[PDB]
Amino acid sequence: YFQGLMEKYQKLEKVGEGTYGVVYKAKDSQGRIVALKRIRGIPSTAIREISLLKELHHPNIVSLIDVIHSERCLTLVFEFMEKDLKKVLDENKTGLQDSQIKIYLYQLLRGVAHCHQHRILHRDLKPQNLLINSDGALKLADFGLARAFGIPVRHEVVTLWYRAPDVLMGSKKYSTSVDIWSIGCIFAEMITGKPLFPGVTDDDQLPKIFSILGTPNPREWPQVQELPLWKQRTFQVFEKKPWSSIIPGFCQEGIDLLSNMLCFDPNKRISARDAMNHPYFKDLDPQI
Ligand SMILES: Nc1ncnc2c1ncn2[C@@H]1O[C@H](COP(=O)(O)OP(=O)(O)O)[C@@H](O)[C@H]1O
Ligand SMILES: [Mg+2]
Ligand SMILES: [Mg+2]
Repeated sequence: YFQGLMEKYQKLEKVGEGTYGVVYKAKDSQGRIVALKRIRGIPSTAIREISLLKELHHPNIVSLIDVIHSERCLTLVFEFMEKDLKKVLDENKTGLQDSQIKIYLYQLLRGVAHCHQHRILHRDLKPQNLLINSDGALKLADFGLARAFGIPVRHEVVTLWYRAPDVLMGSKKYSTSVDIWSIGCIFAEMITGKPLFPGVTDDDQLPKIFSILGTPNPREWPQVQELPLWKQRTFQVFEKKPWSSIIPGFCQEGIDLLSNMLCFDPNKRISARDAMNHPYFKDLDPQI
């Protein structure tokens, strides 16, 4: 049993795990099911997370309903979600059904557009941080690395598989573009069931991106040369693999949308809102 500011919660089964604690299923005194994310320098990270979550009230963003403070641990109380996208991809090793890719991508874009409109960047979008409930609603979660505009950035070993090439090259500037890259990586992962850029080491990351989309050309994107790592490193020059080989047989409008998400120049990359209005979503009800 745990006492919050809003209600009392009865601990049930462990429904997840994490770097600083365990996520459990839980029950309200009145019966309503919830999630308890237990958090063990670390209290500052949890405080940031709560403050950002309290600014983000949207159907496509995991709802924070309460906080339990204990000398030992900070417990976040969320609406319950049955699964996550990593778990969904594990059951579909060769990709998802086309209608589902379309549903999940639209909701992922809508949640991110809400973030961006509220001047917050997620910065850690990946299938395990994309929660899916018992009704198929996709919601953003884990705002642990989120960045509010104008607030300075303040370390855990995480995957660089969804990180934008300019960020991996040392860019530190605030850009909504960093999230759209991750969305592109996720979009491609939902098509094949496999990660688009799974570099073997943190060092292999940029050569892995470049091996698929080509090595960026400074005449096309002049600002590459201005980036820190581009100055202190030499990269093997690659030609872009055709989309016909990356995502074989996927619809033309989906390939066009993906290509606008995965372009190197952050100033040319499609925004979350413009991507929602792309011909690829023509048939989809926006009121989902
Ligand atoms: N609202 C929720 N409902 C159910 N399970 C959840 C919920 N939030 C998180 N989880 C589960 O536990 C993991 C929680 O870790 P997360 O929220 O991403 O924190 P972290 O990765 O920082 O430790 C998730 O990836 C998921 O498997
Ligand atoms: Mg996480
Ligand atoms: Mg965390």
